Amino acid sequence: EMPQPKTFGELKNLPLLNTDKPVQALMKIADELGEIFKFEAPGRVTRYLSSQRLIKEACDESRFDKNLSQALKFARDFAGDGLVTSWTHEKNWKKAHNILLPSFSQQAMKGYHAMMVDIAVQLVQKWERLNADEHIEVSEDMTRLTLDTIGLCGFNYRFNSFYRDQPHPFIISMVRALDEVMNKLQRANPDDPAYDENKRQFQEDIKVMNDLVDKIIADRKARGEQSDDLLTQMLNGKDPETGEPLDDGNIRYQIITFLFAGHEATSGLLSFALYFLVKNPHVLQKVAEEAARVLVDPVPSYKQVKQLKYVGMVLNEALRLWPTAPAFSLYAKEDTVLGGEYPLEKGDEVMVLIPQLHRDKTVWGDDVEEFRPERFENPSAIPQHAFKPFGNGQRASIGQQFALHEATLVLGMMLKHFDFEDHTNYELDIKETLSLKPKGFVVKAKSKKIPLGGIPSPST
Amino acid sequence: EMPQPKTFGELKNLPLLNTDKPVQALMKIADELGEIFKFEAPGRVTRYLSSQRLIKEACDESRFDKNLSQALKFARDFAGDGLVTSWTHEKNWKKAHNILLPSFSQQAMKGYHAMMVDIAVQLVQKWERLNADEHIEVSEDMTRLTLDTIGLCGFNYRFNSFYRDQPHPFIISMVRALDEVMNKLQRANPDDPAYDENKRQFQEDIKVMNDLVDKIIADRKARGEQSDDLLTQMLNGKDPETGEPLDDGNIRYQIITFLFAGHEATSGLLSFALYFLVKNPHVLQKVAEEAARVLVDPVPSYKQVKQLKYVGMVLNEALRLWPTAPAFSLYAKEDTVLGGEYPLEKGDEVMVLIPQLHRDKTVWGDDVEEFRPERFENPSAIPQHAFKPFGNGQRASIGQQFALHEATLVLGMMLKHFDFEDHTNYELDIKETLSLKPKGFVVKAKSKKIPLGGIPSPSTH
Amino acid sequence: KEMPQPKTFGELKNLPLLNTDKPVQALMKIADELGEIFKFEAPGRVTRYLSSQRLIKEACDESRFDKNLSQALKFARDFAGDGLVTSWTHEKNWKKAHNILLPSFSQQAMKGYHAMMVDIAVQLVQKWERLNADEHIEVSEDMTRLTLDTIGLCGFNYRFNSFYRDQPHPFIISMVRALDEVMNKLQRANPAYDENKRQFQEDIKVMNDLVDKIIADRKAEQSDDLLTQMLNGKDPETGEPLDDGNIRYQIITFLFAGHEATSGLLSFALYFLVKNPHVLQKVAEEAARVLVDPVPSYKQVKQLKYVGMVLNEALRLWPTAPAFSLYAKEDTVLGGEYPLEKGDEVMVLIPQLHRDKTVWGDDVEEFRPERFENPSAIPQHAFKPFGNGQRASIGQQFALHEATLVLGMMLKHFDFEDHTNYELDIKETLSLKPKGFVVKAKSKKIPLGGI
Ligand code: HEM
Ligand code: HEM
Ligand code: HEM
Repeated sequence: EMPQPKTFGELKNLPLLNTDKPVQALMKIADELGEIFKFEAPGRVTRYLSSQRLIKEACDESRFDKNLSQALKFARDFAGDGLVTSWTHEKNWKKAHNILLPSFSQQAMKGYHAMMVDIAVQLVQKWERLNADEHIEVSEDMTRLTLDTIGLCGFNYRFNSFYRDQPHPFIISMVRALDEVMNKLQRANPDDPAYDENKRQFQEDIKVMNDLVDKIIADRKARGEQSDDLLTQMLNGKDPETGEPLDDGNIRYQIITFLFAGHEATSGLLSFALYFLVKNPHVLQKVAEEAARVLVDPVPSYKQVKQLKYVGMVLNEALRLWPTAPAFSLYAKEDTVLGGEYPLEKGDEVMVLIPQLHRDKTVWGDDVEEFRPERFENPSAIPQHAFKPFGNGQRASIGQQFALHEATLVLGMMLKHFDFEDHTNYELDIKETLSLKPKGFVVKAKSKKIPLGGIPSPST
Repeated sequence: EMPQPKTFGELKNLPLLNTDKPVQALMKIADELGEIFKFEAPGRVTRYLSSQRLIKEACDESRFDKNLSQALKFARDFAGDGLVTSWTHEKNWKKAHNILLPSFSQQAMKGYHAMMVDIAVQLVQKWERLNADEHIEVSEDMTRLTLDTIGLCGFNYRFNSFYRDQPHPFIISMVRALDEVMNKLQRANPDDPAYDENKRQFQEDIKVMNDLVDKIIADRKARGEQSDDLLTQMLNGKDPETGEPLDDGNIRYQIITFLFAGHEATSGLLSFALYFLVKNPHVLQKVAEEAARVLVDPVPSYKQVKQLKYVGMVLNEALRLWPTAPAFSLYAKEDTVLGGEYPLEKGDEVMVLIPQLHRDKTVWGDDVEEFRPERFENPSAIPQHAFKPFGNGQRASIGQQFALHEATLVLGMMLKHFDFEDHTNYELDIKETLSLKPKGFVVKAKSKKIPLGGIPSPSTH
Repeated sequence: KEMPQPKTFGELKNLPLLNTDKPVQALMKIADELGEIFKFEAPGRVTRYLSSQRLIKEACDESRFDKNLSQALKFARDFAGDGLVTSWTHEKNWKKAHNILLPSFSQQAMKGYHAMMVDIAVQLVQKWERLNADEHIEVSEDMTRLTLDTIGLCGFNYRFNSFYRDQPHPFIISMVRALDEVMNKLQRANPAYDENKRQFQEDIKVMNDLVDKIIADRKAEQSDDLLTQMLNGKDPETGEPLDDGNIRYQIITFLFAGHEATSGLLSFALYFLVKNPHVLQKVAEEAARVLVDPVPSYKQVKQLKYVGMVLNEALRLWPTAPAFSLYAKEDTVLGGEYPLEKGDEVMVLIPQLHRDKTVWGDDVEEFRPERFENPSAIPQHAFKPFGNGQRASIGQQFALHEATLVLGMMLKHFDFEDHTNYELDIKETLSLKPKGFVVKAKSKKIPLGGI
């Protein structure tokens, strides 16, 4: 039968995930045990998949469907039946999926671009205005950007994260709420009243999110619709098949969903990308060279951002080593046998462990640990389902091209305007929060003295 | 601040004991961390003492009283407020203890002796009757003996375990009930539906125990009392302090208690004792000689058992290395400070780790891992609180003299009648069930062809 | 000099201290540590708990203070509405119902209730007479059967028939579950929780379904009782009767208040007797002497003086509706040292009042019905199991008559054995009841029913 990691009496495998770095623990277990292993808790079993061979079968949508893991179930407390936390079969999924998909089309992306630039220009300028002693808090600043961008592009709301030294009230609540969700996974006795304090913070944090989301609808029926964005679509889009728009309840869920999904992974990507570049200076130089070659105007155009092909590779290779939404969950639609060896009773759950897929030697070669954006040079070469940072099928990220457009534009501007220094020789430390993010990653920027508008850099 | 083993987030230390050898695990942790360490589980905290100097302070009854371990608290589900599972200040503790204590004194042993011999004879003739290729399964047989022995001596009930090749229906429930107790300890969230089958099985096995017990109690009050034994005392004895006898509810818990406590630990002792003899041939020889020197009659006399001095020393040394009831809990009566450095608030719990106390080199020498009965040649030399296989103070084992008489009788008889071969070269594997017992221990006996009670040895036909 | 106050836990304030299923007994332990008064805070609310006669005397001044709905009572409003228990003094339906309903709870009214009370009491004694020798009694379970059936019949001519059911009546499982839920709301910072409102809602429909059946069938009248008064009675002051919505509320209110506290009292009283044989001997002699006929009369029950004393003395130690709330009508100072602003709440902790030594002596924990021999020698506001003023129990005479007749009959017809050596364990459900109190009853073999 299936291998299984260390067991602990009545608790079975449960205590192994009672750590702050659970995905990383699972990665180490996949290394010991191979492509598939059973994971048991009291009353629950899942199987963890780490090989292209098996993950390919799981990605067959006639045999498997999206499952909501415990984390997604918990997240429903604030995100309800928004796109991320719905079952496929729930009415609001196909309904919302159909209405909002055109908001991440080709034509819609060109419309987000000028606003993306507005936030990116703020980041650059912040770093141009640091004093000589000061360093950069990479992950902190990348989060200021990814939020402000989804806020602005999607809902025409300005969080103004760069006008605040502490993160925005809304984003402190959201992260706390996400942390609480990570915690609930670790609680054997959630009834225990020692968690009453947590239960209270969660409920106040959810109230905060919901007050903003109400203030955002205030801005919009008040605005008199200059704007033409995701919110516009939420409110006025009618489902082709059902002919009705989303009701106000779902709309509130989707706004929250897009604010949480739209910033965190993308923020981890930028941080990791910057981390790999300082640790690989020849790769940094090749990126900086592309940025100077391509970004020849004071602000990047949409077409230019598409031309940054090597930056795209750097981003995909960062997503290869550390996908910032590192696992997703499936369930067998009907009885089925997997890999010709493992029967699954209908309803049984599997877990795609994406970092391990991306380290599967029988598809990426023996090179897997080395950061080499050049693997993505001829895309066609890479087998189907060997690379899945954005999930699978109809339940794949609706936010993919947006994330990649945002990250590419930003990273390109960064390397256009700064050289970077790993002044503390940082040792990688990966915090887990439903996402991966480097923790405590700091760098120093040396300005390349290049103007943003007509306005000169601090060469003044 | 105080040492503490590996932690697991919100589970704290709990998973370190989700093994089926938890006490042995605590011994390893003891060796790494020293004489005191803190142990946390969801919602509780105890501290594990392993040195004579700290334990000696915990055994001061003015400062510390018996605490119900998490194991005993669960045991109440079938043992109620019987003697083992009651708090000192529960009304039925003092009451039962006064009423029953004289039934367990050394004087009282003369009156159990014949019935002990009855069961011991059955063991010897079992082994006398094995075929040549067969072997003895030591723990399994010692359990048969010790259960049947307390059954008969205590309540005049014959389990007839030597008439069965798989244990009495009542035993299997009692063992399963005890396994569920073990498991209950391992759960972070009892009341999780995953455990609902376990809970329905506990209830059934508790019905089985109470079934038998109610039969006995009815058969006695109805069947007019030919015997004079524990149950007689329970039904007729009046507590001097109050003038009140025990109530039928509490009698049912007491019978269960004596059935459960009155065998497992004693069974382990004999099994370990035999193991140490077959691993130490010179000791085995000295024991076999005492046996043949002292046990001159066809069946042992009470006087004779008391003269098996070296056999006694052998048993104490087996208890020193592997005390078969290995831990007990205490709680601080008032605020106090342990060893001049550890403050304890009122009600803070400590655990005595007897296997580690019994290895405290400051108190025993460097010898500690070596099996020498001869340590016990001069009792006076052993320091106070160094040796505590039977617990402490007024909450120490009521069963002490019973156990030692049975084991002394039985081991003396085994060595008179047999030689013993470690034919598999057994590597010690210790099973844990709130007690310690050798697991998978087997030997072959070579009959000495000596008659028992006038019946020719069945190996000499 | 700040008011004493037990430990806080930040934003949850004092609330984690009452995360237990014995919260009143918890409050009692706190009043022992901090004394006659303390602040208690929870998110959004604050009271002060009063334990001394010195203060409670003042809190009972109706010109200075008025009944307050505690949080528990407020939650109860979902099913109890503006019924007599759950309504503010100033709500129109309080004084209105109060005036309409009061006469039908007078001592004179008791004569009329007596025959019905007997029909339930007889059923109790018979159940115990009809046990097989091995069997025992679950005291509080059987007392609830009696108290529920009694208010059902006296109040509404409705037969729950609880002694013909092995298991409690559907209505009363819902009611107990409704109360359990009110209890649980109390220990949540916020009432995520929508999930558990559904069960609460099913239980309230069940309660209402029965009430509506009772009211419809009565409108389509041989009976003359509470529901008759509610339906035909007019308020002298206003000249209008209660409306159908309030009547639904009053019935539910009488069913929940009319059975639980009366039941706890009877269990507690039996508990104190089996624990105090000299007192048991004494009641027994009275019951035997006064209850000369198989079926007791009103006259006879009034003559059970010592039984009455036994009941008050059990209410002293364990008053079964153990607290009530007041608010300050105007700015006032309490005890000449505690300023209170208008609107400020206090909570009378009755069990602690009842243990105040400056008023009761050093004797307070002992069970001594002879305390109540000379009732004029009891200071004012030292004894308050029935609340205070115009917002005091309308049910007080009903309960005591019912408990007096029943306890007297039990002692007439049985001897009782504390066969398990029961150790007191008190369960809270907005009330106090012994939990798992069992006894054995040896019949004195005196007939109730002919041959
Ligand atoms: C590096 C950036 C991102 C990564 C790695 C990422 C990854 C993923 C993954 C793995 C899923 C599927 C989860 C599952 O199977 O349960 C997903 C779903 C989703 N993503 Fe993202 N995402 C990113 C950026 C974004 C952005 C920027 C948005 C929105 C602006 C977004 C919105 C969503 C939504 C709405 C879904 C749910 C879609 C559905 O199942 O119908 N994502 N993403
Ligand atoms: C080698 C054999 C035995 C050992 C090592 C042993 C050990 C112990 C220990 C350590 C305790 C104290 C437990 C604690 O403090 O929580 C104890 C208590 C007890 N033992 Fe034993 N015992 C043995 C034999 C027996 C036998 C044969 C019986 C009955 C027939 C028995 C009955 C009891 C009882 C009733 C208690 C609880 C006494 C009280 O607290 O009043 N024991 N024993
Ligand atoms: C031992 C028996 C009883 C006790 C200890 C008891 C106790 C109390 C207490 C303390 C209050 C006042 C609560 C507050 O001020 O917030 C009260 C009010 C009340 N009681 Fe009782 N009671 C008993 C029996 C009964 C019975 C048998 C009934 C009905 C048949 C009843 C009906 C009521 C009602 C309706 C109120 C509220 C009336 C109003 O405030 O106008 N009680 N009771």
